[PDB]
Amino acid sequence: LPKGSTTRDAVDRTLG
Amino acid sequence: AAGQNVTYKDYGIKLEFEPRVDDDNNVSMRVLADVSDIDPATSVSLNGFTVPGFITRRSNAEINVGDGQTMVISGLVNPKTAKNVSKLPWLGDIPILGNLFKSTNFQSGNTDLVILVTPRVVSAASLENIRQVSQAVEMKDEYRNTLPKGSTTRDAVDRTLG
Amino acid sequence: NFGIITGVLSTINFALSNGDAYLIANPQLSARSGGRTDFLAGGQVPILQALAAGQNVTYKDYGIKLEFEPRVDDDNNVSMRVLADVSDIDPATSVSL
Amino acid sequence: NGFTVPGFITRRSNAEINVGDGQTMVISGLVNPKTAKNVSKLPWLGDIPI
Amino acid sequence: LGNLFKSTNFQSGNTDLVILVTPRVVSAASLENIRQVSQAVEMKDEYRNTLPKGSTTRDAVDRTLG
Amino acid sequence: GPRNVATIPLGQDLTQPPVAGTGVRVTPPLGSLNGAIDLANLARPIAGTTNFGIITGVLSTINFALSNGDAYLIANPQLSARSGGRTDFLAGGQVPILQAL
Amino acid sequence: GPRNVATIPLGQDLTQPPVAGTGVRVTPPLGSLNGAIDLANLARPIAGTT
Repeated sequence: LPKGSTTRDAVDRTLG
Repeated sequence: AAGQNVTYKDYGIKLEFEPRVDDDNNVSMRVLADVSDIDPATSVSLNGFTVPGFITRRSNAEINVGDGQTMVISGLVNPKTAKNVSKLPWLGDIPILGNLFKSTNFQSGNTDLVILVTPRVVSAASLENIRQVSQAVEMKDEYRNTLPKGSTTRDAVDRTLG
Repeated sequence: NFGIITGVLSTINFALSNGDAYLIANPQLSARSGGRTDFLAGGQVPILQALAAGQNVTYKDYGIKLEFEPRVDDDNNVSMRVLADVSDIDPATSVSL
Repeated sequence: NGFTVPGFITRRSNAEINVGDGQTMVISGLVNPKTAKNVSKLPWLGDIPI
Repeated sequence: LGNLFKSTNFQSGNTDLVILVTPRVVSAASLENIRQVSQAVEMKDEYRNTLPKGSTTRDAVDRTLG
Repeated sequence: GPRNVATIPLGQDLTQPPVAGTGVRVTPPLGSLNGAIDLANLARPIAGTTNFGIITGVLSTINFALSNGDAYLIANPQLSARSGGRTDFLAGGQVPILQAL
Repeated sequence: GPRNVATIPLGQDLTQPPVAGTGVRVTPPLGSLNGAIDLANLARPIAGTT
């Protein structure tokens, strides 16, 4: 995913 | 059987609440929260009796907490992505120029959702009730100010919330 | 034979709409302790509702509806169950059969 | 088909009460104002006064 | 200038709702009952004043709420 | 471009004059432009390559409606009954309804 | 504007006179104006715009 994508930020919030 | 009766289905915002209170104002409760809307994408036509589909967010939880505490009962993060490519065997891999011999389909999205509740032991003089009462007063005043001074509908508004 | 034939089309939109709606309902009832009072201010519409098959005709209430079941103590504390319903006919979700 | 089925406008009250001899009691009342407004306009010309 | 090559669809709204009740132990002489009784008197007077003096419907109105 | 040639259909008499034929020629399908670009009357060896323009207009309707409505009613029924008894009263009508199991 | 040219339909006799043809020409669809603006009788190279 692109660095600035909003979908990338959602992925980073999973599997905490 | 068969292959008539007519039934009605609720939709929108729905709440059910069954509390129980202790001597320390601990609250044991079951709460149902449902938010649903009519979805045109999944609605069928039958003959002329259109049957709708729905988009729903539902939570039915049994919990217990202290007085005035906020508890989350449901949450969700859901990213999804799909990509499909069709290309010519060798020309489709040429940098930049290969887009003349290749077609791409891309989809991406995410959904975020939080559902949280807060119980409180109150009276009629409690702050939670007073704020809602004052909200109704402002609603009545806002209605009154959009009507002409001599209107008969304005006089009816003045007779409410006595 | 080598060539191309293609073109584009377009549509212009400048729509703009606003909407407001207000309503207040103020029904009032009276009942005795241990009794019950029901109130309806509205109408009735016919509905087809029969056992099995795929006939009977039933009527459905709509409008403003109140039900009240009070109970009173020696200090004039009131324990009650109250039902309040405000409903209107919606043309958007009506079917034709 | 040809069997017209009518609709109704109804005002109904079913109450259990008790009072003294010759007293007048109100068992139901209602005040109900309603208003709705819808506007369609062109983007900029629709806001010119008058 | 990009609005010549782009189309936008926008929707927004809000709904507000409050439901509240007030119980009171009353009699037939209580203020809550008296106000509704006086409201009915004004309703009858308003009906009477929209009719012609010699109308037969006016005489029927005068015979109600005795 | 395509070629325009004279041809004689199979099964035709050998004395009839020839008709208009062609070499390899493509009439491409227009997906969303179907019906917008004319292909029946288009000379194939294309003379005139561009068409740029616009055709549009607006319509309107005038409204000056205005209505009012009032309605009054009083019903004053009176009954008599003995203590412990019951009395029913109806002043109206009856309409037929289809209601079967 | 579009071009007006003479053309001979395929399969026609070679002695018949030619008919009226065109170059690239667009007849756009009218969404809500359909039936209000006449397109059948409109000269394409547009003379008279308003």
